[PDB]
Amino acid sequence: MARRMAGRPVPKGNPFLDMARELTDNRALTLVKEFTAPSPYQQTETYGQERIRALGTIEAPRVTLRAPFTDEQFQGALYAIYRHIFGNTYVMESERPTTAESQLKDGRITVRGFIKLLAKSEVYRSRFFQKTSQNRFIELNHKLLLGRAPYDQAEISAHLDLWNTQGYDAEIDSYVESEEYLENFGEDVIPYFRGFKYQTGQSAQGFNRLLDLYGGWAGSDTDRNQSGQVARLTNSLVRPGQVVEP
Amino acid sequence: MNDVFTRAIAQADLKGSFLLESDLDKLASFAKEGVKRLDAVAALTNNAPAIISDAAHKLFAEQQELIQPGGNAYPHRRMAACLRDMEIILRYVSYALLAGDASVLDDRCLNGLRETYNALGTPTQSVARAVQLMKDAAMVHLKSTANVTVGDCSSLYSEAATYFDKAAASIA
Amino acid sequence: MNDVFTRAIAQADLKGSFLLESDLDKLASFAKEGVKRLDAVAALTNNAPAIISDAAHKLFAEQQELIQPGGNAYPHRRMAACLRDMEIILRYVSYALLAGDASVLDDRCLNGLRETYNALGTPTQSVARAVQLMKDAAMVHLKSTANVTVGDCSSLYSEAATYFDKAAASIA
Amino acid sequence: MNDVFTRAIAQADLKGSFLLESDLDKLASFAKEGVKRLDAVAALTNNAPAIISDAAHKLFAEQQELIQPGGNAYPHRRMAACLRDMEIILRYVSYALLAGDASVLDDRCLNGLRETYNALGTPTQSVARAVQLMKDAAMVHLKSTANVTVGDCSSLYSEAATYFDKAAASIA
Amino acid sequence: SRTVITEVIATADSQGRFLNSTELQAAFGRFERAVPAIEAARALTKNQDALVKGAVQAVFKKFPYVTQPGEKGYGDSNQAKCARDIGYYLRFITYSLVASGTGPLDDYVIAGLREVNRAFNLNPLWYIEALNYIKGETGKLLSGQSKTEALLYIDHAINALS
Amino acid sequence: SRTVITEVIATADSQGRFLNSTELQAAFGRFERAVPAIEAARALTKNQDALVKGAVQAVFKKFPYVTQPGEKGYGDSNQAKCARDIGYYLRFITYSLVASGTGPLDDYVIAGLREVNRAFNLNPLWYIEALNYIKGETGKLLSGQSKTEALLYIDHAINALS
Ligand SMILES: CCC1=C(C)/C(=C/C2=NC(=C\c3[nH]c(/C=C4/NC(=O)[C@H](C)[C@H]4CC)c(C)c3CCC(=O)O)/C(CCC(=O)O)=C2C)NC1=O
Ligand SMILES: CCC1=C(C)/C(=C/C2=NC(=C\c3[nH]c(/C=C4\NC(=O)[C@H](C)[C@H]4CC)c(C)c3CCC(=O)O)/C(CCC(=O)O)=C2C)NC1=O
Ligand SMILES: CCC1=C(C)/C(=C/C2=NC(=C\c3[nH]c(/C=C4\NC(=O)[C@H](C)[C@H]4CC)c(C)c3CCC(=O)O)/C(CCC(=O)O)=C2C)NC1=O
Ligand SMILES: CCC1=C(C)/C(=C/C2=NC(=C\c3[nH]c(/C=C4\NC(=O)[C@H](C)[C@H]4CC)c(C)c3CCC(=O)O)/C(CCC(=O)O)=C2C)NC1=O
Ligand SMILES: CCC1=C(C)/C(=C/C2=NC(=C\c3[nH]c(/C=C4\NC(=O)[C@H](C)[C@H]4CC)c(C)c3CCC(=O)O)/C(CCC(=O)O)=C2C)NC1=O
Ligand SMILES: CCC1=C(C)/C(=C/C2=NC(=C\c3[nH]c(/C=C4\NC(=O)[C@H](C)[C@H]4CC)c(C)c3CCC(=O)O)/C(CCC(=O)O)=C2C)NC1=O
Ligand SMILES: CCC1=C(C)/C(=C/C2=NC(=C\c3[nH]c(/C=C4\NC(=O)[C@H](C)[C@H]4CC)c(C)c3CCC(=O)O)/C(CCC(=O)O)=C2C)NC1=O
Ligand SMILES: CCC1=C(C)/C(=C/C2=NC(=C\c3[nH]c(/C=C4\NC(=O)[C@H](C)[C@H]4CC)c(C)c3CCC(=O)O)/C(CCC(=O)O)=C2C)NC1=O
Ligand SMILES: CCC1=C(C)/C(=C/C2=NC(=C\c3[nH]c(/C=C4\NC(=O)[C@H](C)[C@H]4CC)c(C)c3CCC(=O)O)/C(CCC(=O)O)=C2C)NC1=O
Ligand SMILES: CCC1=C(C)/C(=C/C2=NC(=C\c3[nH]c(/C=C4\NC(=O)[C@H](C)[C@H]4CC)c(C)c3CCC(=O)O)/C(CCC(=O)O)=C2C)NC1=O
Ligand SMILES: CCC1=C(C)/C(=C/C2=NC(=C\c3[nH]c(/C=C4\NC(=O)[C@H](C)[C@H]4CC)c(C)c3CCC(=O)O)/C(CCC(=O)O)=C2C)NC1=O
Repeated sequence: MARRMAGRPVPKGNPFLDMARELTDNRALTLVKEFTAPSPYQQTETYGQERIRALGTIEAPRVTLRAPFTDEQFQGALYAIYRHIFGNTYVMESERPTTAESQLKDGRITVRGFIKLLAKSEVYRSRFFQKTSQNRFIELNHKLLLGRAPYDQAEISAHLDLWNTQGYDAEIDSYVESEEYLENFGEDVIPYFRGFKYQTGQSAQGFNRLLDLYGGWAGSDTDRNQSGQVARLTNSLVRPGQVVEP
Repeated sequence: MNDVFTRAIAQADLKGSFLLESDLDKLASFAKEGVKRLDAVAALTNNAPAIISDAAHKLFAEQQELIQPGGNAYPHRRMAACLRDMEIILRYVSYALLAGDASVLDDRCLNGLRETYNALGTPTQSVARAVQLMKDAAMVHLKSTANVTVGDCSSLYSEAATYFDKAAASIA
Repeated sequence: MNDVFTRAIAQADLKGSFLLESDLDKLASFAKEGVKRLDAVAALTNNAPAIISDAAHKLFAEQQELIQPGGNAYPHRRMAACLRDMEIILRYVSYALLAGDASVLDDRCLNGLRETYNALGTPTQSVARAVQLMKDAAMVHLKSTANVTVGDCSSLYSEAATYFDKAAASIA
Repeated sequence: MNDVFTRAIAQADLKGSFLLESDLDKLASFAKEGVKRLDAVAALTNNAPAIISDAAHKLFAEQQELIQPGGNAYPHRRMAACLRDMEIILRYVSYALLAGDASVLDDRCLNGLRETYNALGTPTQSVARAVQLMKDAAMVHLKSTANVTVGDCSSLYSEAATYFDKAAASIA
Repeated sequence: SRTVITEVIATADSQGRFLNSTELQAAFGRFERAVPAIEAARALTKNQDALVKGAVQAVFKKFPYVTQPGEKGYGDSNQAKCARDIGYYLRFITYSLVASGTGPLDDYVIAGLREVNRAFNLNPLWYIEALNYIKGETGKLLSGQSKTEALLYIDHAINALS
Repeated sequence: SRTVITEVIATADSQGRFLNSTELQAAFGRFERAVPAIEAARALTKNQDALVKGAVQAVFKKFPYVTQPGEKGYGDSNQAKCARDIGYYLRFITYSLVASGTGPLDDYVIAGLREVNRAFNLNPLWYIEALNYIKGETGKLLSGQSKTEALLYIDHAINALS
């Protein structure tokens, strides 16, 4: 009697009963377990950053130098500037410009002016300009002074024409005095590798080009290589997608 | 980048000849029907957050695997990166729609996204799926004859579909 | 970069779970051995010039060819490179000893160092020998019980030694 | 920048002597009671947004013209900047409280803030009243013995009050 | 991440110097305090389910309209997804207790929190109330200094949301 | 402010040369679209009270809980400042209509929107649905080019809120 009170008989043999049980019995808890299970391909928070070489560069803090800097803010600023601007190249104590540092310490020139002077120094020339073609010089200028790889061939054409017509000093001033440098860094911020994140207006290829230019936290833009500091992006810039074999 | 006019000009220049009557007529027709193109681009720009929201909802319902911990779009930052990528691709498709040529799309936007996503480890196939989801969610807004003069815009629907499909096929 | 805590946390997040009881025990034990590790770091950092100079003396007495004209340490410039490379490696090994996790080495110190030394013509075998020599010279300073309370630290000696061998094998 | 310890060190250096045992006693007393100072500054940091929202509500309740068109904080952007300013100065007051010295606040900004607000047309006495309101809102949370160990902290109240008072006066 | 150890190592590396005594003092303090923070982490991990469920219920109580049909909170999936989100937050609070710094919180939750919440119409006030409830209950669970460290991290997350 | 001719002047002053043909004709298009712009601004202007009251009541209708006591929406002063807020949005939409550019909008409301909203816990949904009500009303008040152009600024502010 009690069994029949339950309801009218349902025909036996439904193939959907296994799905009915899953849908019915605590769908919320099963849903939570489904949600919080691990994914098939395990990726940590910094998986992309470590598959790229530049994990540590992104994690690196931004450095700023305002007017009433006491001592070690200045000492750290100098090391950060010399490490980034000179492309992680070794700078011996003889080559270090003491007068520019004195001007910076007094505050006559901002950090941006000091960067400009370093770019016009003899170390910057002797390493990046005098030993490389103009393409490599433009790429190094972009990567160091602006923190990003070149976006297209128009940049190379414009900068090569500007150099040939107005000199190295004007070539460098076009970088530092540009609106882009003042937007991203401004006067008081040491430049950093900002191309690893998406930069407003960048090309699809800029990230890949900066990857080509980076070469690890250890690696540097010496010109002491057996190759002799040749350019890296000669064919990537003018023919972005395609590959050719002569 | 090029619009349609600049592309026709470049081809006429490579042939070293003036613009023919036929090409002038095609460009005049494009100009006369460019008003509907403006409306289509306005539809894309006014409803961008809605398109992204629909695409992301349907993608992560379709693929619980991404948002799921350990997956790609999990850590609550990579999710914002995903939404930003949807933003960028939709923006570039809108640019290519206004221009009339896919030059902005395949030049500024998607030359290296294949290898960028392979380097960052993201699954490009899910990105292409997301792009075509954006296509579907955008067509309903593009067709919407609400508050807009009724006409025929089959060519514009085809153009927008082709641009979204080009983006998906390139990134895939 | 990752210490042992962040390493365990990353694994736990990958599993999409909290930290197991055993893992909490391990991390509490690690933090209990914190003062031993701090003295080891102090021994490395305080005696850094001594370790570097001793290792340099032994290295160049071993390989007299490096300092010959035409060798890869000849002028003062690349000899300063010698000393400063060794300083950086000791720095990063002390870092990894403090953090307990060798991640700082792999991320920063040894990131592109193979490619650098292969492009520069630097004999990587000599750099590996220099780092192993640095190991042998720094174990003396870690084992120095003067001015510290005595206590067994074989785990810390093994940790520093394996970091030095990691650096060597990643260079060699 | 300076704190109480470095202030004492600098004055001793200026007189050129070794540190006096009396000044050593004051510095030891400061270090003993500095645990209370940590609770104070942690209260400030934790309650910061509530404190600044309280300050804004009280100001715009007592003062009206800053709302209406033509008022200094009228446009939505300008009052966003107003909130930014008040939270910034609260942050610097937290710095001063932690350090025990006013230098890091005064020498950093207060020399030029007065003239900046004068040139900008910002009513400075209103900014001082905002500082006073935010000071009382902070005092509400700083007298709060709840959820912490119980003790006497009137001297820390006096120091926080004098920091806020000095900032308000220097803006004026 | 951003622990005490990792922040120390990064700031020393940026300046290109070894670790002098100040960073070792900070590391010593961190190692000394690891015990209370790990105690708080184990207490939170023990009372995991209760905290999650109470937080969800508190959110519903302060936000009744969210339970109305045809709306964001209604639905078994959205209940489960609320539970999942609060579980994520509590997980990362325990992570920050263990790492003795707001490393995991900043890395996972806070980084990009604002625009993803905007792009999903998730009111931050819901999670603010959930974290307020977790703070209230961990007041009961934890006594002494583990309480202080926990409350620091919950309050940091609350500040990030607010 | 950044209006069409203002964009022309600003972009040209960056380079040495004067205003060449393209920006002259862009200013042209702006001028011959000004007449619809100004008359649609008049149409949207003649209805301050009706539009603001209707949008206020629509917001209260879709979100009835704010009108309940203990919520930030409850209060005669709160309703009055709701009215002034919607009047502000309306006047700045009118400004943008006259200026043929979103200049006044981005200057007054968009600039520093989210910070203020989080400061006073105001919800962008309230204002976005009020703007949707204005969408509806302008659907009748305006015809053709006037209607489309005004709807552009209205839903641009809508996107800004979202
Ligand atoms: C430049 C243009 C401009 C905008 C956009 C603006 C928005 C705005 N609304 C505010 C207050 C407010 N406004 C509201 C109204 C909200 N609650 C109601 O129910 C509605 C749903 C909703 C309005 C649509 C409320 C509740 C407050 C909180 C202040 C209080 O507690 O009395 C405030 C803080 C100070 C004040 O006005 O009292 C701003 C800045 N103010 C401006 O000057
Ligand atoms: C102008 C054209 C252009 C685009 C579009 C572009 C995309 C781009 N995506 C990136 C990362 C990313 N992109 C995504 C999104 C993908 N992964 C998920 O599976 C989603 C399904 C999918 C989105 C549809 C994610 C999750 C990351 C983070 C990868 C990581 O951190 O490991 C990055 C690295 C910078 C950053 O993380 O913010 C870029 C530059 N770059 C460009 O120059
Ligand atoms: C462009 C050429 C140039 C000049 C003219 C120059 C002077 C000069 N001396 C300075 C500091 C100083 N200069 C001196 C030297 C003077 N004080 C003592 O009485 C000495 C007897 C006397 C030496 C003639 C001292 C002691 C300081 C340190 C002041 C301080 O740190 O507060 C500073 C500020 C920080 C610095 O640059 O180191 C400048 C600019 N520096 C330059 O690069
Ligand atoms: C400082 C060392 C250095 C030099 C000199 C150099 C040459 C150089 N020639 C270029 C293009 C060019 N080069 C040439 C010249 C050739 N094509 C003609 O048929 C002639 C037969 C022939 C000249 C006798 C032309 C016509 C272009 C333009 C191609 C273009 O703009 O795409 C470019 C790239 C775009 C540009 O600069 O405008 C470079 C960089 N690169 C360097 O790093
Ligand atoms: C600044 C922003 C702006 C835009 C975008 C704009 C577009 C625009 N659309 C127009 C009418 C129109 N708009 C459309 C397009 C629509 N009809 C179809 O059914 C589709 C549903 C839809 C496009 C997908 C069509 C077909 C016309 C009539 C012209 C024709 O016969 O093709 C007109 C002529 C007069 C008018 O109705 O306003 C303009 C100027 N005007 C502007 O000031
Ligand atoms: C090509 C440029 C160049 C120079 C100039 C140069 C000098 C030089 N001499 C050195 C060693 C040395 N040099 C000396 C010479 C000093 N003690 C003597 O009694 C004199 C008082 C004095 C010489 C005037 C000594 C004793 C050492 C061994 C130091 C040691 O191993 O502890 C070293 C360290 C590495 C080595 O040679 O073992 C250098 C770099 N090396 C170079 O590659
Ligand atoms: C991640 C931190 C970091 C590391 C690890 C590092 C290693 C490093 N060593 C370098 C140069 C060098 N390093 C060495 C050192 C080795 N040669 C062997 O014979 C000796 C065993 C040993 C000498 C101490 C030498 C010889 C050079 C070549 C310098 C030159 O040729 O001008 C360079 C290239 C600098 C340049 O191009 O001027 C790097 C990047 N740099 C860094 O920023
Ligand atoms: C901020 C700078 C700083 C440091 C670095 C520091 C180290 C330090 N060493 C300690 C004891 C100790 N120190 C050591 C380490 C040494 N013992 C020898 O046997 C080993 C050769 C060597 C380690 C490789 C050991 C083993 C203990 C006792 C702990 C134990 O046995 O478990 C203690 C605990 C208090 C004590 O019992 O003396 C500290 C805090 N204190 C500081 O304020
Ligand atoms: C980090 C240290 C620092 C401080 C302290 C600082 C103050 C400061 N506040 C400013 C703007 C402002 N400041 C205020 C606030 C005032 N007006 C009223 O609302 C209130 C009575 C009162 C605040 C309680 C306002 C409304 C503006 C906007 C005026 C404008 O942008 O022209 C400006 C002009 C530049 C700008 O911020 O856009 C400065 C320099 N700047 C700094 O870099
Ligand atoms: C993780 C960061 C951190 C914090 C926050 C911290 C606070 C802290 N507060 C303490 C006690 C205390 N805390 C306070 C401060 C509070 N008492 C009330 O009466 C005042 C209203 C209020 C001041 C705002 C006082 C007065 C004591 C007692 C100190 C004594 O015994 O003299 C103690 C001693 C041990 C204990 O009580 O368990 C610590 C460590 N320590 C830390 O490492
Ligand atoms: C790494 C850490 C992490 C966090 C913090 C996180 C939060 C988070 N919750 C989400 C979904 C959601 N979250 C909520 C909010 C909850 N549901 C309601 O019951 C409550 C009222 C409320 C909490 C109190 C809702 C309703 C959704 C569904 C959104 C939708 O699909 O439309 C989403 C969108 C992804 C998806 O569609 O599944 C994120 C990113 N995700 C993460 O990976």
